[PDB]
Amino acid sequence: CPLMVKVLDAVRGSPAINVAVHVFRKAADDTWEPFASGKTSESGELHGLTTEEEFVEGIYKVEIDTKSYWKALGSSPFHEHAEVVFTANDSGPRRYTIAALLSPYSYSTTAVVTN
Amino acid sequence: CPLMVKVLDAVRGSPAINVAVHVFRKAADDTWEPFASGKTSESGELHGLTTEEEFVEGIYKVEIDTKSYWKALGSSPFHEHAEVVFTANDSGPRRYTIAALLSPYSYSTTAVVTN
Amino acid sequence: CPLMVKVLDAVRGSPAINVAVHVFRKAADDTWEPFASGKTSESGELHGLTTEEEFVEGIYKVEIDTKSYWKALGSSPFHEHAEVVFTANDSGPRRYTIAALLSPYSYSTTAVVTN
Amino acid sequence: CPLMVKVLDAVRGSPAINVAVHVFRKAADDTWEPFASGKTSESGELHGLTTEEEFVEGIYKVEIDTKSYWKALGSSPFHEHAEVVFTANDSGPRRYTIAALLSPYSYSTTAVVTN
Repeated sequence: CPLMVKVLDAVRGSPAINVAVHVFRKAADDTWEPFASGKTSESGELHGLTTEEEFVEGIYKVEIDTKSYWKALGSSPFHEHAEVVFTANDSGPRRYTIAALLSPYSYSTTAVVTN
Repeated sequence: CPLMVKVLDAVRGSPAINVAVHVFRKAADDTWEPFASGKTSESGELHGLTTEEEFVEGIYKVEIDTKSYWKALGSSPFHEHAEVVFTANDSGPRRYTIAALLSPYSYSTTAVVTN
Repeated sequence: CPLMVKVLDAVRGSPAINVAVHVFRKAADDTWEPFASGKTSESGELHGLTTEEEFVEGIYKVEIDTKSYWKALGSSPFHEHAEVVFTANDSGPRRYTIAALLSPYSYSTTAVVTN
Repeated sequence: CPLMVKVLDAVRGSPAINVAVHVFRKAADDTWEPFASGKTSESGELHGLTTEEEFVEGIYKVEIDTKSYWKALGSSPFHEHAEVVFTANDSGPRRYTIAALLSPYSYSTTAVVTN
């Protein structure tokens, strides 16, 4: 499992459960082509997205699409979408973990690359 | 000024200077149309991107080109850029400030929305 | 103004107003001595905490009372406060801005240091 | 294992290995008494800090003390110390995970409370 995604909720202090996550890979014409996707588990994780053979070097984008996730106050609803764009590089560690922390008007993301 | 961007560098503890910023607006056909762009000043701020008349209701994408910034400082960053998608002026005209905090393998973006 | 504090609210997308802030300086006997305190303005900023003469070299602790802030808004936060310890003016006098971003179960603090 | 701590490095994109972490519990006289401590593992985690019987309600502080951790540039070295103060509450989930993301002039922390 070369690519793992973990989503957390900064308002509730818990994993972000059952949230849709999409991964795209950039094509020669600069178009974003679907690569893998799924919904986070009860631990806020998404495993089995891809395989070592399929996850080659290139530019990828991880989009997190929350829907009716906050269900709370919010004058001027932001409808925020985390959009994490990175380059997969073979010259570094092989395992990638993309973590995202969500709030109504903010988000933070970190990459943990290991072997 | 209805749309401003401020960027900070967490490694050097300073404003992020001369960072390129691109703003897009989603079109009817679902494609991203260029809206405005510029570069941060010595204070890490970018003003004058648009006007009240031009900044209509819609879905916007703010892309901060962090890879170029880190590389210009001799670092090898993980992300291509720091990006956030949101809906603006859906409850009437508002002033938006997108504040970003950058590190080589992590970043955060927050929106300050006022009347 | 050599020491300023700015606080933002990630749930409401606005400055954090009327937040109490306490600053301490470590004494010779290893205890924390009160240094300065105040509350953020309508812009979420706190100026005039100290002067160049009073802000000597040392180890400082900035405590932002986030529990009181969240509770005053009807929320039940996780942390007692947002705190950070650092060494100031160890390379000569500098201007410091401590910027904090708050959510009920998470927070971040960053320092902008200029000449 | 009611209390777990995970530390990440935002500059290197990896777990923060072999870093000293201290946990204190506030006493009646408002003094901070040592409670548990250790050094992070190769996964940046610290398990076995305490037991369900020992981890009672109260105010706790998690201090992260990095030493010669950055070993890089840094005019006006911040010598930052993450200080996470929270109240353990029995009316909520039983398992606590305190996560911290470190940078030279900034840090972020989040609490994930589950059952």
